[PDB]
Amino acid sequence: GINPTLFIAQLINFLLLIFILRALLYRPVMNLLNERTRRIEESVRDAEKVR
Amino acid sequence: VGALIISIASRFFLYTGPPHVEVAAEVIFDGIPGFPITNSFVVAIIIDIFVIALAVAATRNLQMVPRGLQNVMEFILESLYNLFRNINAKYVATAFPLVATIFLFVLFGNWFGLLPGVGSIGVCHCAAQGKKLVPLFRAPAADLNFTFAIAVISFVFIEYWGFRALGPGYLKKFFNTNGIMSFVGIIEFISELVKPFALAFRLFGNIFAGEVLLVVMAFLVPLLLPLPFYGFEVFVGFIQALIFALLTYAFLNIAVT
Amino acid sequence: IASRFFLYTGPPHVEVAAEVIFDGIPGFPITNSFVVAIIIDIFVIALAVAATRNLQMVPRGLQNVMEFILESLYNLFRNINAKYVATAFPLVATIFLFVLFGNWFGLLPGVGSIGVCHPLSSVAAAEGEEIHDTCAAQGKKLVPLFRAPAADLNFTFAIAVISFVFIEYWGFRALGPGYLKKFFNTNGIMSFVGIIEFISELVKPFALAFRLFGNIFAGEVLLVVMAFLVPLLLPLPFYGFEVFVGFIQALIFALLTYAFLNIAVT
Amino acid sequence: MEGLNLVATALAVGLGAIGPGVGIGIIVSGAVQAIGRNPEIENRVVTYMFIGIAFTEALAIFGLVIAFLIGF
Amino acid sequence: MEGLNLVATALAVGLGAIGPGVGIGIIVSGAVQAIGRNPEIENRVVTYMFIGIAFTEALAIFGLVIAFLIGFG
Amino acid sequence: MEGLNLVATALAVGLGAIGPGVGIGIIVSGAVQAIGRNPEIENRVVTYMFIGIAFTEALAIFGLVIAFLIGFG
Amino acid sequence: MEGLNLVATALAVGLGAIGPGVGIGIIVSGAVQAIGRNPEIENRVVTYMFIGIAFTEALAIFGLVIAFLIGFG
Amino acid sequence: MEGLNLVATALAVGLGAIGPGVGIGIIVSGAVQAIGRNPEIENRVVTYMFIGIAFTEALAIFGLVIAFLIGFG
Amino acid sequence: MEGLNLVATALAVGLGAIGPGVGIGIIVSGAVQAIGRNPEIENRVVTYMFIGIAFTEALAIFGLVIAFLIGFG
Amino acid sequence: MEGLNLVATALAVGLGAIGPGVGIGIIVSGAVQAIGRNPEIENRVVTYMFIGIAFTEALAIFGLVIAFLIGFG
Amino acid sequence: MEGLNLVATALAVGLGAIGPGVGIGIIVSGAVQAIGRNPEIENRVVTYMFIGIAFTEALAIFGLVIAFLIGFG
Amino acid sequence: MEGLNLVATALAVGLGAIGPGVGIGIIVSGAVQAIGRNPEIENRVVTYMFIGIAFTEALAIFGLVIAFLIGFG
Amino acid sequence: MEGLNLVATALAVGLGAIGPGVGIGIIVSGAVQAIGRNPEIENRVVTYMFIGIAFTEALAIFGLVIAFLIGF
Repeated sequence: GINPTLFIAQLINFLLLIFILRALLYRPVMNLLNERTRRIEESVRDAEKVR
Repeated sequence: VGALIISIASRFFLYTGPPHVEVAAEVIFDGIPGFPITNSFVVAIIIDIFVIALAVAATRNLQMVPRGLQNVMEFILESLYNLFRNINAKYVATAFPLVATIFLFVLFGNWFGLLPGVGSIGVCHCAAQGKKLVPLFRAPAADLNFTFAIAVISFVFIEYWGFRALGPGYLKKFFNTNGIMSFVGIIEFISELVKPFALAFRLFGNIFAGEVLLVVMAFLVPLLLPLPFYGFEVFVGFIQALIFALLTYAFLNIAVT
Repeated sequence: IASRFFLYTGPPHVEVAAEVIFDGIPGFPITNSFVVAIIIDIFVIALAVAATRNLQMVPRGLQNVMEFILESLYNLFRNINAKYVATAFPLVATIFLFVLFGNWFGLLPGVGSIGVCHPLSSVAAAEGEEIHDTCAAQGKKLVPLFRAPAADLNFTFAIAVISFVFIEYWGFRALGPGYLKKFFNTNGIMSFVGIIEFISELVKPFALAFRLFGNIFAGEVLLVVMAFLVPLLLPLPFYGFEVFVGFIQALIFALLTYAFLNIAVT
Repeated sequence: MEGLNLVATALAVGLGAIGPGVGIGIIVSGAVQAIGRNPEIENRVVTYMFIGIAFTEALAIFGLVIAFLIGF
Repeated sequence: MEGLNLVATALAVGLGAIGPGVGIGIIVSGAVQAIGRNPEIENRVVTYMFIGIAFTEALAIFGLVIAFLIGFG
Repeated sequence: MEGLNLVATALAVGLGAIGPGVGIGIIVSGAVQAIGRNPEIENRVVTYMFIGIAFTEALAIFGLVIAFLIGFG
Repeated sequence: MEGLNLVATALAVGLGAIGPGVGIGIIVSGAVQAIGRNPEIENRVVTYMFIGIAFTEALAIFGLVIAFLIGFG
Repeated sequence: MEGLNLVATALAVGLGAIGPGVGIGIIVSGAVQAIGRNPEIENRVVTYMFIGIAFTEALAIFGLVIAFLIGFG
Repeated sequence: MEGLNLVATALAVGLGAIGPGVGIGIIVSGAVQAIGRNPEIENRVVTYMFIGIAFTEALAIFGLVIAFLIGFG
Repeated sequence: MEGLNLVATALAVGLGAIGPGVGIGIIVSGAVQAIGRNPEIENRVVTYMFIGIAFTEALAIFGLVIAFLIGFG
Repeated sequence: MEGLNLVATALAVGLGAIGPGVGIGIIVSGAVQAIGRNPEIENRVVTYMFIGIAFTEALAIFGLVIAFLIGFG
Repeated sequence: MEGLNLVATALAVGLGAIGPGVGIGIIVSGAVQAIGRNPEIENRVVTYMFIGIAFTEALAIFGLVIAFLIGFG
Repeated sequence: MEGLNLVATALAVGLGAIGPGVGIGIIVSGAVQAIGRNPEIENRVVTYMFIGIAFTEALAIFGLVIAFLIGF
């Protein structure tokens, strides 16, 4: 394929997919991982607080 | 199983014919007065549907303890996040969604190419009839436009992020040194210029070589002969996806530094 | 510096030819290399006589340089084998001195310039000039009276044959009938190794003579081609490399002769 | 002169197999040797090993792609 | 020339089996030298070796595929 | 007689890929061994190795672009 | 011009043997070095050695069989 | 012959990528190994590496100049 | 032409000398170095050495017998 | 039939860049390895490094002179 | 044509020089290093070295013999 | 055809640059490494390096002289 | 066609330069390294060193020999 119109169409398709996927599960999974590591750090801090 | 396999002579009973699959460009799927629908655009949309379906199935619950499909979805994301944390420190969050998408999409594209009916199922445009057969579900990475698009978005991403991180320094590099970066600098510039060509050509050639390998090994003996090559191909699809992701992230990391 | 490389005075071409026979008016005709070898031998004899005529403690001058060269050669020879450090010194030292003199004679002015014969003229817009020579008349080729003695196959072949004969005589002096026991001993696979070693020993003098003659001829041809390329200032590094290589090869020939003698002995 | 394009394709694919093949061999051998000496640094090593293998395969695929352009 | 086809097929195979063979040998020698010391990494490096071996085979098989593309049109 | 430009393009690409492939292979092997030996000197190492892979690749690309001038133009 | 097929067979066996042979040599050298370093892992090394040899032999096997397909119909 | 001019540039640039590419590769491998072994000798290592790279790239420059002369006439 | 058979057999024998020759060289160098390091296991690796030698010789023999099929036709 | 000399010119440069530069690289590797362990010996070894580089460059200059001779008659 | 036999013999001898020459070079370098590391086992390794040479040169000898056959009949 | 003499000269010179260039590079790298690791032994090591360089350069000059004889004979 | 004897001689001498040249390079590097490690055995190894070169030289000479057999 050489035509620039089809090339730009496929490029825009890829941009739409990356934008919808980054707002569908990437942000929830990143927030879940951040919450998990925050939970680990507060568990350590709370064990220190228990002592 | 025994090694006295007698079914290896199945080419007499089942002859697949010459390797007619030799097209290096796209073929139109359905006649539409607008822009043509390629054999790769339809499978790209199919992969979009599959990825969206698995994403919404694995994140409909957002369970604290991942199990089943959620753990499968989370494991690869954790592995990629740790990999990019190993490569770079503070630029993981800035580039993670783009690299993750450009990895998963090409992974499923290369994995779809090994699915049955890619080189067999097609639409007339059939040798018995007057219309020449064209294959259906041609892998998106085999198409040159998709590879050029991902290469050029990678180039735009790396250039924009390097410029943003380095101010005016990244725009003209360090050509004013005149002692060392006077002949190395132009070499680095032309390497950056030809980097998208290399990135697109690697995937395009790898997938094209894989599919023509499948066709030729079906041509030679279509029974128990192309099995190790099919295993190698399903391995190398994931390998090439990981290669593309790791190389674009490493190029970003070396450009910002 | 970068604007004085004028090409208005350069050779029309590169004269690459084999050994040229001289006129030879009397009997036993000689060649152009024979006269150069005779002159080099006369100069070496004169230098040796000057060194020997004034010999005492605390040497100084040409005698000091000759003594330093002799001491370095003796140390190099004793580093290999001390059994024949003094016995094999003569032929190797003479060959090294003659080779060094012949190599140094090739860089002297007049090599390929004087023809015994038994800017406007230069072509414009060309990398090489087209200036005719003095002996271009009468269909001559401007036969070089002065040439490198090592640039002829006869002298190199004679030196290699003499070195091989000396090595063989020194081996046959005190080694018993060990050549038969070492070559084709008919003891398992050692016979093939002995045959290969005998073939290599037979081909070694030819290899040495060919190497010396080819090195001299290629150095002369490279110097001529460099002169034809640019008239001046271009071939200075090439000339320095050739000057170093002449002495390197002169020492290497003696070292190889001593090593061959030691290997024949052991 | 028929069949010259076939010879061109063969030469290109053969040279692209010869060069990057030895490059891949050298890269993998060096990386596994470093891992065997220092297993702790393996995670930092494997990424650069893949980068090198990617560059070698990029050259080989350049050869193969030019061969494909020649054949058609 | 009429005979340039088969030679090309040969030039597709013979030139395609030089570099992959050396790469396979170097890969196996490196894996063996890395298994002589710390054989508890015996899995991992061999896995990487498998990765490497596949790549080498890939290049080789490319030539073979091209050979068939020259062998039978 | 008439297919010489295709042969020229193929030879240019193949000979531009055969050398730099081994060059980048030995570059990566040396850089990996240096990384495993001394991880504290990694940063400069990485830059230098990239400078190395900046050079040889460009040479290969030069051959490629020469072939790009040979196949077309 | 009818003898080009013989040259094709010769090239296909020759260049197809120069690759795997050097690789086999490197494999055997590495295996023997590992046995010198660690004889207790020796058997395991030997196992992998054959695997490597087989892969090279596989290429050599290819370098034979298609050669017959060049020699014969 | 109508051709035999594109092939000249092709071969010239290809072999000028063969030689200097592997030379620069070995230069970079040795330099990075020495850097890993010795950190504080980096200045002389870099200077000698650049000198060797320039001396090796002189041949590639000569090849590119010869190819440009052949292509332009 | 009428001399392509001689070229074929000559190239086949030459490449059969190229490949197994380097294989034998590497095998012998590695085996000798390991034996000098540790002579106690020497005999064992010698067997493997010979095994490797045989395999390399086999490849040469293959080329040779192909040249034999070119020698007589 | 007519432009072959031009191709010859390429060879007279092309292969002429293969041997020296790679060797030059090898030299540099050894040289830089000699400074990775022994800093103060640089004055002794850089001279020999330059001698080897000059010898390889002399081979390259022989190639370039042959290219000039066959490029102008 | 006319010089096909001469080209065949020359190529065969050249290939039997490039292969076995490097093979025996590797053999001698490895044997010399092993002897320097262990002079007590020297005899044994020397014999092995000779055996390796007695193989490698043999291959070259075969090539020369083949060339002589092409030279004679 | 017509200009085979110039092609032969270029090929001989290029191969004589290919081989002995790598030989000289290996010799100089080994000598410099040994001097760096043993600064009290170069008094004969340099001479041995020079005689090995003389052997390799003699082979290169053999190639150059044969090429000159082809071009002027 | 022109004389193929010139091409034959050129190829033979060039390959005889390629092969034994690298062989001599490897031999000299190994001998120099061994001498630098254990000088007390140097004579023995240097003897063996020359032997190796001889064989390589013979191979190169062999090519030159057949080159002359093609020259005249």
